[PDB]
Amino acid sequence: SEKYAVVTGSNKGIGFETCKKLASQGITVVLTARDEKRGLDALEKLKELGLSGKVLFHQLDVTDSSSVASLAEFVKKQFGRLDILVNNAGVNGVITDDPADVDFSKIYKETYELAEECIQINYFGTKRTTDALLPLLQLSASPRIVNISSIMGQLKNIPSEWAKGILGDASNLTEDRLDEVINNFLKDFKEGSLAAKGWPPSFSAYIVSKVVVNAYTRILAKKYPNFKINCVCPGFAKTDLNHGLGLLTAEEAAENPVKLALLPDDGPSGLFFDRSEESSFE
Ligand SMILES: NC(=O)c1ccc[n+]([C@@H]2O[C@H](COP(=O)([O-])OP(=O)(O)OC[C@H]3O[C@@H](n4cnc5c(N)ncnc54)[C@H](OP(=O)(O)O)[C@@H]3O)[C@@H](O)[C@H]2O)c1
Repeated sequence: SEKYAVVTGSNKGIGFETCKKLASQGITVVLTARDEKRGLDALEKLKELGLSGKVLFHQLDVTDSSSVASLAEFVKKQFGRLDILVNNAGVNGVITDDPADVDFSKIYKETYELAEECIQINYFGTKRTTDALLPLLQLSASPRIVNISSIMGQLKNIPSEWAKGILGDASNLTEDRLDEVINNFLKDFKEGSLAAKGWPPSFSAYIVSKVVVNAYTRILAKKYPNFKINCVCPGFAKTDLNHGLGLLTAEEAAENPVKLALLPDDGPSGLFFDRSEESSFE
């Protein structure tokens, strides 16, 4: 009867709002955060809303194997299974550094270290968390995995014909092939050859991370036909990711992953959604 969810990176932003919506529907939700204080503060806010679903907190840093293992063991002990995983934790890989004359071209700085970390959080963190929780999801009557992506994850944002050839060939997609794409991107980043090798010149790591997350979503969906495993652009949302800029509120944006978490049992899998609408991987 009761259903269980984990949302990664849910002390704030879209993740927080996703926890709220799931708990409002009666789902037992584990809010997670890499920082304990931020996570406990967020839990307190959710407790104040008197939602039907129980809310719990557990620490989680998706880049830390010990942290991931501890979360998995907690879920195993508390629930014995998991029904929903939302892979929401993510970063943009940049740091901030006449009105018509105002030039913003240098305000966002990108470094190799930030690129590497962005890929580690957005992609390897999603993979690590999913791997750890998969045995528990396998015990659900209707498991769901929702990977939060971006419209910038469409293949058309990567000029490289080499990269698109691998990333777009669904029938031959493997985790090892995704590693080859990542490795080459990072090598090219470090060498200073992004333009020459057909990588996006700006928000480079973020875009690559999201294209790869979309491809990873397809791999998973094929391996686990009883699961609903979908990826979703939640929309351009006013969160700290964009330093407060956006068109949607975080609450409005969270509607989109929540719908994918709460699909009917005969619902789709292996698809990309732009907000509420099915969209192309291309
Ligand atoms: N807002 C948008 O316009 C937009 C558009 C498309 C997609 N998205 C995606 O939506 C997701 C949520 O982003 P948001 O807009 O809500 O941004 P946000 O407000 O910056 O929230 C990011 C969340 O991820 C957490 N996080 C970062 N690194 C982590 C790690 N290593 N382990 C665990 N958690 C970590 C953050 O924790 P801390 O508080 O500790 O940093 C925070 O809770 C991301 O995947 C993002 O790519 C957002």
